Amino acid sequence: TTKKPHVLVIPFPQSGHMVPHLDLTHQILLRGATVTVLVTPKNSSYLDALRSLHSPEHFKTLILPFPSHPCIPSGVESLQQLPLEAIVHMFDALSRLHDPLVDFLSRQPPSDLPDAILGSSFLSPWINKVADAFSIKSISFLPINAHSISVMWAQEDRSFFNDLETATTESYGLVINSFYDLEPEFVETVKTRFLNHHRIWTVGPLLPFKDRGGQSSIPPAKVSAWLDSCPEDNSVVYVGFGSQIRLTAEQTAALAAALEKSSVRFIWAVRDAAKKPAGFEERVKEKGLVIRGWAPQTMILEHRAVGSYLTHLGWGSVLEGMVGGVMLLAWPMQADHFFNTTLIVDKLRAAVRVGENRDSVPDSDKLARILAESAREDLPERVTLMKLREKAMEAIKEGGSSYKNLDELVAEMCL
Ligand SMILES: C[C@@H]1O[C@H](OP(=O)(O)OP(=O)(O)OC[C@H]2O[C@@H](n3ccc(=O)[nH]c3=O)[C@H](O)[C@@H]2O)[C@H](O)[C@H](O)[C@H]1O
Repeated sequence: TTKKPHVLVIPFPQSGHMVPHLDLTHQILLRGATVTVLVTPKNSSYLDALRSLHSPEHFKTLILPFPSHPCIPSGVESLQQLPLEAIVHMFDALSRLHDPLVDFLSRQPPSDLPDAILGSSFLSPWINKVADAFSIKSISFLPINAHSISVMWAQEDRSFFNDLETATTESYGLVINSFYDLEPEFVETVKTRFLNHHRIWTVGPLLPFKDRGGQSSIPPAKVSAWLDSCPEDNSVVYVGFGSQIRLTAEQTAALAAALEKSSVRFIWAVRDAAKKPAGFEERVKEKGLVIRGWAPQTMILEHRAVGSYLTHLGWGSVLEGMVGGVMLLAWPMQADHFFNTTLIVDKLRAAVRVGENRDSVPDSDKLARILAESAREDLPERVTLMKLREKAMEAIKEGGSSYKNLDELVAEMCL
């Protein structure tokens, strides 16, 4: 027969990581693999959708209690509810899942041991140590692209990413969610300088099965019949900074001001904070919608009359926006956002920058016009992205770099 692997998938508890890592899980599942996903109890919900699409004989779940940590609020097991800077304790806590794992693996029949660990590069320090102790390959996953990795791995003071970055190099291979064509210069730069076994797979855009992680807040059918009933096929601008960002009130008043002034129709996705409003306008400006909480981002970005997306330029959002066929309006604020701006905005001329810093407040008047003119397909920033979508969308069709790379990956997992 054509032997397929048993993969022990270990995502990182955070939307940017968890969401594509399951998309990557479903992709290797489809190549006839067998997966065991390891999550803490509050994170078992994100596997439901994935479970309804595979046999209990091909898809397995290991659940371990979240190791408690003094700096993390009780009952929180996912970083998206926390300040991105809190990630430093999330690393610490999760690293104590090392011992429960070894007991599970040691008491597992010699047969059923996984062929490979497809874990988060953020957990690679201890996942590698577990991987070595059973002679299992530790392939690393990252939601960011080869460009960001090169800038980041090469830092002198890394700082607290050091151990995970250098442990990622000591891995078997690396899987990242972009494509070769997008950044060939850097895929090679990572493959030779920063991968001691010189194996990297580009498998993106990882687009989703069947929704995504996890449940929106205004019901998506109320959303979809807001869209079908707005007039022109490319004239709604969706505003959302993903899951990790929440903006200060001064900027909200400025961002809301541009929207009132811009005369364009829009959806705005505001989020929550945890540690343990604009003023009046929700019904002053129809249309129109203000989804608080968590929103149907991909249903919105692929809807017909959504032509512009104002974002932090997170990498998942870059790929969601690109697939969606929508102009990117970039406002970097932290994390890989600037490296994304250097590549997409500066280098490839595929997004218009509309904000500068984590602290910026924009000219209410300037932002309103960039917002009005942003949806029209003429702009050389939109078409350069519509070209890239052409390259991305066919790099994931059969014979594409990413279709092949996933094949070659599932295979090499068995060796
Ligand atoms: C580069 C990565 O950026 C990250 O932040 P974030 O979660 O925004 O990542 P995205 O790439 O935007 O993707 C996150 C995913 O949340 C989705 N979403 C969000 C809000 C909502 O209301 N509805 C949704 O569907 C969105 O569609 C996306 O799936 C992290 O700093 C990470 O460390 C970094 O490497």
